[PDB]
Amino acid sequence: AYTNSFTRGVYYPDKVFRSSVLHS
Amino acid sequence: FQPTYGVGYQPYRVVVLSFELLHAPATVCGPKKSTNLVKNKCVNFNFNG
Ligand SMILES: *[C@@H]1O[C@H](CO)[C@@H](O)[C@H](O)[C@H]1NC(C)=O
Repeated sequence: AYTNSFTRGVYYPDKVFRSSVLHS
Repeated sequence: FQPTYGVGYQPYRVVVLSFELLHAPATVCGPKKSTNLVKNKCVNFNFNG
């Protein structure tokens, strides 16, 4: 069987702190 | 491996030091004599290289 994942499975891509930024 | 082989056929030991030289916390480190810390002044610094 199946279901919708929504937004799930994002992770911190590198061990660097960043704040107030839209990193890509 | 025969001791009488030509040099290109003799055994060589090989070691390959692979570095995770990343933004992660350090645990293998150069033999540098660390200093006391200074703040609010303009200073040179070296944190983990
Ligand atoms: C994906 O989810 C929908 C809704 O539950 C379903 O119709 C479909 O069969 C599911 N599987 C695949 C492989 O699309």
